[PDB]
Amino acid sequence: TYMNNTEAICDVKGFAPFSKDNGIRIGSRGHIFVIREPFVSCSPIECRTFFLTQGSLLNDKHSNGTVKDRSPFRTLMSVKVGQSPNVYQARFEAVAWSATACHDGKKWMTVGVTGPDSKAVAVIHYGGVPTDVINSWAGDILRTQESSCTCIQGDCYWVMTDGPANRQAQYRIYKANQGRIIGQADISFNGGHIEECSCYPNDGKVECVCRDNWTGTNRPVLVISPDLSYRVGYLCAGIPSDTPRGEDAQFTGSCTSPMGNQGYGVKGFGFRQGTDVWMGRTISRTSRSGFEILRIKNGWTQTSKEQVRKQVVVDNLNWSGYSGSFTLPVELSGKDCLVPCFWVEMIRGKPEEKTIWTSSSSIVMCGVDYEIADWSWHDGAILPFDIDK
Amino acid sequence: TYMNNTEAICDVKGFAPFSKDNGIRIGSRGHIFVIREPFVSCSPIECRTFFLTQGSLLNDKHSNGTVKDRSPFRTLMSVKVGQSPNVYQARFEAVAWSATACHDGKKWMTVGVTGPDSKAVAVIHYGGVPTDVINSWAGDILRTQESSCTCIQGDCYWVMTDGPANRQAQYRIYKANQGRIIGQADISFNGGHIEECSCYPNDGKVECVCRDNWTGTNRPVLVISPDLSYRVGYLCAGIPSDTPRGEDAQFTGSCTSPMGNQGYGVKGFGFRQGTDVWMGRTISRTSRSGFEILRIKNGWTQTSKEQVRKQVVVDNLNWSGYSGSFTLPVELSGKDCLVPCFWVEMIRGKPEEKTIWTSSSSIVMCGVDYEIADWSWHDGAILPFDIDK
Amino acid sequence: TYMNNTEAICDVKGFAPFSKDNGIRIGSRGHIFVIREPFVSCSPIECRTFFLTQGSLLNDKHSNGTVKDRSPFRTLMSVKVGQSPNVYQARFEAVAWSATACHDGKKWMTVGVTGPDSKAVAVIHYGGVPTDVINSWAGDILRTQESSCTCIQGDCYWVMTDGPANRQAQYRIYKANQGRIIGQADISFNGGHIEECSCYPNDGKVECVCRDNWTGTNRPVLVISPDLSYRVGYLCAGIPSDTPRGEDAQFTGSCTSPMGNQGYGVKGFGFRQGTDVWMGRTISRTSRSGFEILRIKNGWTQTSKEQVRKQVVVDNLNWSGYSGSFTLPVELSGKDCLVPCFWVEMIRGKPEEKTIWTSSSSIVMCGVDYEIADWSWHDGAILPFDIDK
Amino acid sequence: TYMNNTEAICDVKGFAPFSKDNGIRIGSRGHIFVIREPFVSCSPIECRTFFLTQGSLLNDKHSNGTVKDRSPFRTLMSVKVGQSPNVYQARFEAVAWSATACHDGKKWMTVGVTGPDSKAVAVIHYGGVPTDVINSWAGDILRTQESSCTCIQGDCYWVMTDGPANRQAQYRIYKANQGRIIGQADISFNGGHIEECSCYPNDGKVECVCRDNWTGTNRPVLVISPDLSYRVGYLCAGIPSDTPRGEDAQFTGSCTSPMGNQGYGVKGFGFRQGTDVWMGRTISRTSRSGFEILRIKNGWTQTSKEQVRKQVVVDNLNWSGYSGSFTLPVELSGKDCLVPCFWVEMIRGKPEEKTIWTSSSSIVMCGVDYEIADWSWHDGAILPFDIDK
Ligand SMILES: CCC(CC)O[C@@H]1CC(C(=O)O)=C[C@H](n2cc([C@H](O)CC)nn2)[C@H]1NC(C)=O
Ligand SMILES: CCC(CC)O[C@@H]1CC(C(=O)O)=C[C@H](n2cc([C@H](O)CC)nn2)[C@H]1NC(C)=O
Ligand SMILES: CCC(CC)O[C@@H]1CC(C(=O)O)=C[C@H](n2cc([C@H](O)CC)nn2)[C@H]1NC(C)=O
Ligand SMILES: CCC(CC)O[C@@H]1CC(C(=O)O)=C[C@H](n2cc([C@H](O)CC)nn2)[C@H]1NC(C)=O
Ligand SMILES: [Ca+2]
Ligand SMILES: [Ca+2]
Ligand SMILES: [Ca+2]
Ligand SMILES: [Ca+2]
Repeated sequence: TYMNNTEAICDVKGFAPFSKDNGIRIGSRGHIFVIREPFVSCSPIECRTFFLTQGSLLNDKHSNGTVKDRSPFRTLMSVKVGQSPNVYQARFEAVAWSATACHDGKKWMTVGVTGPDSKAVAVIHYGGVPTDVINSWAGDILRTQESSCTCIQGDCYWVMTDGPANRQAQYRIYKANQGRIIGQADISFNGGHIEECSCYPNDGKVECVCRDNWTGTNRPVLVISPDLSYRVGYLCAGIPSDTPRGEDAQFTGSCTSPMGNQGYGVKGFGFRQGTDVWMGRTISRTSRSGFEILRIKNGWTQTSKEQVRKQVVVDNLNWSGYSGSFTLPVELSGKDCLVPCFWVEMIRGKPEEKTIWTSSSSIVMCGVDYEIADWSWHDGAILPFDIDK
Repeated sequence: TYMNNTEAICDVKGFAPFSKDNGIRIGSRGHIFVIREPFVSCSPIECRTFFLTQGSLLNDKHSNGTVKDRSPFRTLMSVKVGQSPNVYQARFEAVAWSATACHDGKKWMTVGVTGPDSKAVAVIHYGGVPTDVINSWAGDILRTQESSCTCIQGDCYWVMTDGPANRQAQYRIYKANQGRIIGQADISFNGGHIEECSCYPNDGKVECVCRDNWTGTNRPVLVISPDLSYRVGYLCAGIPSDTPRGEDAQFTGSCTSPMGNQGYGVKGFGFRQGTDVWMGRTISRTSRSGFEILRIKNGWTQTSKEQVRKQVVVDNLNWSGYSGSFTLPVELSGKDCLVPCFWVEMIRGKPEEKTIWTSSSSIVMCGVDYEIADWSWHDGAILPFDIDK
Repeated sequence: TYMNNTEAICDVKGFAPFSKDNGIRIGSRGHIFVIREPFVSCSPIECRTFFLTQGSLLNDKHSNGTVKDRSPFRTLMSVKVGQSPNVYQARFEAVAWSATACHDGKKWMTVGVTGPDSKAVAVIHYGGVPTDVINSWAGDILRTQESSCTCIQGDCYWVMTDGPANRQAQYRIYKANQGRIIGQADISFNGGHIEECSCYPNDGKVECVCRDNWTGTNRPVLVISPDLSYRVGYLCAGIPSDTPRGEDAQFTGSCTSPMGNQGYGVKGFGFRQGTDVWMGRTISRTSRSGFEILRIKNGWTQTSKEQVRKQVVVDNLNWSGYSGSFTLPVELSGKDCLVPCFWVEMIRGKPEEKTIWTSSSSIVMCGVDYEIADWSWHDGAILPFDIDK
Repeated sequence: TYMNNTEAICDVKGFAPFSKDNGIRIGSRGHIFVIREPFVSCSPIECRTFFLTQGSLLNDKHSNGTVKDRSPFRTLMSVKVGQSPNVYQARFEAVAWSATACHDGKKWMTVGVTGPDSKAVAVIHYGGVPTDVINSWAGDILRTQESSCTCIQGDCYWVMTDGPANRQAQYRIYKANQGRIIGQADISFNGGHIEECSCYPNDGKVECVCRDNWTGTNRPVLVISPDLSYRVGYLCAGIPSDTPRGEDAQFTGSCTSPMGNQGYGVKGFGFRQGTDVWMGRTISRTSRSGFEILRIKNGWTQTSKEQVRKQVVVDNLNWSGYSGSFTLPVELSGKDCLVPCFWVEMIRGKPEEKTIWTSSSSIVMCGVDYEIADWSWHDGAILPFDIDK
């Protein structure tokens, strides 16, 4: 049975801890994949952490990170939410140096991108077998969300980028059913830049908060309808939620245009709350350290800088990184609405630390009806490791 | 289908060995969590050992126990009864430095407490997702049973303490259905102290035997009804079952009041037998070594010191620790009554031994209709470990 | 649904390799229990290897075999046929230094014996929980088969010995349903000795071939009916199948009496074939090395020494050990009859080899309708191991 | 329910990456079998990688490859497609130094060959138990496909060779149902040689592309009907697809006869496409390095050398090896036709590299309706390993 997922995103006053995998502490002696870009998506039965592996294990010579990013060994694999990315509980998903995955209520669909940069291929798995393919349409690093894709009433949606990472590129919305592409759309967005979207369903449409790696310190936003007609632009709020970014005082919002005039970015997320928004970000304006989440009144729809709530989850003494959005299927939460959840990736090692390797653990949070006290569920690993000698 | 659990606790003349995990012997070379406070609860299909992890493994540098107690890395996880707490068979449960868990017949409900001491949060998982929340109501280490909670006819009950650990604090009884709090109650108990309850169902009500960490060497007892009206007091028997405690000869029982005038405590348990009680305790009056279980005639209801039976399970040359209560669901035992079982935690390392680490293995016992000979199913590990060099 | 198991044992001309676990080769680097006395029994879905563990792993200091035989850490655990006895695929069964296990068609029943020698207890698990108990009735090492027990039409049978191991002792047949003892019987056998029976169903009765550790180099045999009325005696064949034993030429058979006048023994097995028998034995008359299986015409019923077939499975340059019987449930083989199978334990280390440890791997064979060539599927491990330095 | 598998093989313009196990990179620190000849076959639910183990692990002294090829320790085991051949996720299949396996829609059937070279036995497992047997009929290394066997409408087919490996031998086609041989056929092929077939269903018949290890650099081909009447010969195409082989320019095809006049070979595969063929091969004419797949128009039926497509999957700087064919069951792909897939084995170590050991990882590809860019999903392991010191 197909998951409806037409309900509205729940309105929430705070986020409770869902899980924490401690992969890297565990990785010190146990057998754990050196991973990167983990993310969470849910079936109507269990939620899973998906990730990308080098094929190498923590504390092993193959974790030498001279092994490139988009390498032929890179794969998408998965475990259950909370478990470390260990070999012995890992499920194979796809060959991928970039991925999205989501469940429609019947089976898991995953999309893994691999191949050469100039001519990459994106393979669609449905129920654990390839069912379809997308080739690079612009010849420049075909790539996708690295967070959950979105399924409504049996059709699954996601967003991909083919083009340069630091200037204008091209963007597309795909629609598959049972792992067959059944629709696509080009996205007009001259001046604007879209990378690594974080998406979720909301009122029978797909809402995304993405990454502008060209010029904007605000996050681009798009809203997709089942007919693949779309609206696109930026998160209106007069507060920047990208890294690097400038200061809140020296920032003017926009619903239409990049602002901030800064190059680089990071994957991040946001949830519509009526006309409010929960926007997450790192605490540092420049580095991937700390993580917090602000609620701005009328933020989804105006250049508001009115903060109604602020909750810290990783303190600014500790390393953060990527973060993304997903919902709890109604079939799991029991609510009549879609419970908004997010995960925060905590990167340890290169570039900031003196190890030959890089990986990340994770923490997962879900919307609750109460305020949650600030804390820091940070990574915990004690660097460097034996391998680093 | 909801588990009835309205039947009476079975009357039993002794306890048979259920399981023994040997986690720490196994941990010498294999990949085993450094754990603390394991406990057992049963679904209508299988019984599980739940525990709290540091995220670290035995014989690994991260088992350095300078890592605090209520740490952000602490999690509740679980395996099947008898299996060691190994990474590769472990199931993630919750973020927690204090936990309760129980099954209602349809799904597992778990409750994990985490956050800062002054403002802690307790997340309720149902079927593996957070479904609800309790915030600290007294701002002083919100915390709970560390043993099985109790489910009757679809609603699950448990007991939490917010307050100081060495004087008067506050105590509450919670009632959830499908992971939603649907009732709560404050517990009047001036002079009395309640920590870390061990509970089980009995005649359609919840009976607990808990820990007084303030002044009493007897165990506080409470009996909860589905309407959250309760009775509270102490185990009547004129014999003290806490550690530290005094001697049996120099002790006068009470059904209402702490006695013994000693500060510290330990988690322990007891089963009503009509008006008799099976009370467990450590063999040493002062240290967590050895473990035995006495049956006192009319002990639940009078200041009796009449010992009908005594059974040793861990000898006084070996380390014990915490212990708690659970029942076999009728659906597993086949009996028309609720078979009483308990687990005994065996702590190795700090404080009593020269290691940088602390963990525990476990042994599980269940009520039988016969007398069982005394023996010592003690831990077995040969300390210290490689890491300790 | 209960397994019928009333059909006759199949008549077979040879045995095909079922499985080989290679536990000890694997154990060299992987995480494998140091085990002893593995055996096989089948559900109507899969067959499993059960074993006894020290709780220790190969190549670990806890495999130091100064750790006694009937120790408090000893447990019965299980994996699927063919898999090594590894921690991460192991299922907990029972606390035991002696065990039997069998499946009735609905659930697994296991029986584990533990406790002190003078007053041992045997716990019956049904569907993974204790359901009943047998205490030592003669106060002298209560103990059992170490091979599959036998289930016919919903009731399961097995055989236990309480007494001395080198003279006259006592013997009993137990009958349980859904893990409740529902019948028992004492076995008159003055002069005769019964240890460690190997049993299987055959024409709606239970047939066993056991170990005489008192005086007989032939194997005692018993045949049990559902009403627990029995017949008992020895395997008639004029050929000795125990170790140590004498030579075939200097041996006179008996259907009633021990013969051979030699003390020690070993667990072994035999299958009735109409009036013929497949008897297994080690190749050496004195040591547990090599393993072969002879078919003697009219061997079950006369002092025949007529060998119709001989098949070698472990060559006499390699270590053998215990061996036992089990059948394939009709629901798995598809035959209209009960396919006879056996397993051979291959012991490595103490006493014959210079290691601080002892364990065993295994090979499993099943009756086929053809002759199978002789070969040697021996253990394979290269001794000693790192730990032995 | 039986899998139909009567549909035609899909016509495909290219192959997408299915999986990549990275076993050997992973094997550097984790617990991974030293394997050889992995292959893939699919149930109507999941696809699996089957392999042969020494019983030894990577980086362990038992991976010393002086341990012979057809050894008594050799076993067939299996994991899910994409997962490494790790101990802890491995399922036992059979005792085998040569194997085939396939699923009929109800259960897995496997065939493992073991025993002595002069008198080998092939055991048939159905649903995880032996159900039947084939003894060596020519007394010279009875052996089989090392790739998926083929099931149509409930009966499973495969091909075996008994004889010498470098001259004329004997060849047979077997037909089992539910693990019982129900038909067999001798194959007249004087002058021609058949080893290690790669097979798949196609239009309700079984098509194989095999290995001529006697004289032919082209691949022998056979087509089997459910009545075990067959046609046999060679892949017509005027292009050689074996290793070693000569050059394309100096080669004349044949539909009937070996050509190339070279001794040795390698396992490889081919798919009929109407009258076209997708033939795979190594890139080197002499060594097992690189892997590519050519589509030759009218190749199945004429001496065509017309290349319509060429796709590289392992570049000629990297080690390849064996390769074989399998299909996706309709129940998984959703197509109305049989999706052709293949796997390529990548051998590391002896003979070409300075290690004491030999194993292989793998990559899996499936027919898609598009052209896929060339890339190299090569092994990745960094040789030699710790053990090699
Ligand atoms: C290529 C466009 C950008 C996305 C804004 O590159 C990402 C920049 C980035 C970051 O830290 O912001 C990380 C992404 N990435 C992917 C990978 C490998 O595919 C898996 C570790 N490595 N780094 C990069 N993605 C890819 C497909 O290489
Ligand atoms: C805080 C009140 C008391 C309970 C009587 O503290 C326990 C005292 C205790 C004991 O040995 O009696 C142990 C409990 N504990 C929990 C923890 C961590 O949360 C998991 C290892 N460490 N110690 C302690 N509980 C918490 C929430 O820290
Ligand atoms: C006690 C009677 C005999 C059985 C003929 O002892 C067995 C003698 C024996 C042998 O090698 O023939 C082995 C059995 N055994 C059991 C055990 C432990 O319980 C598990 C390793 N060790 N050895 C022994 N059984 C027990 C309950 O200790
Ligand atoms: C015996 C006929 C040939 C097949 C063309 O031998 C294969 C030659 C070969 C190759 O590299 O082409 C490898 C096959 N093989 C099997 C094995 C062991 O059975 C498992 C590693 N080793 N090598 C060999 N097969 C067997 C049954 O030994
Ligand atoms: Ca940016
Ligand atoms: Ca106290
Ligand atoms: Ca004897
Ligand atoms: Ca050739």
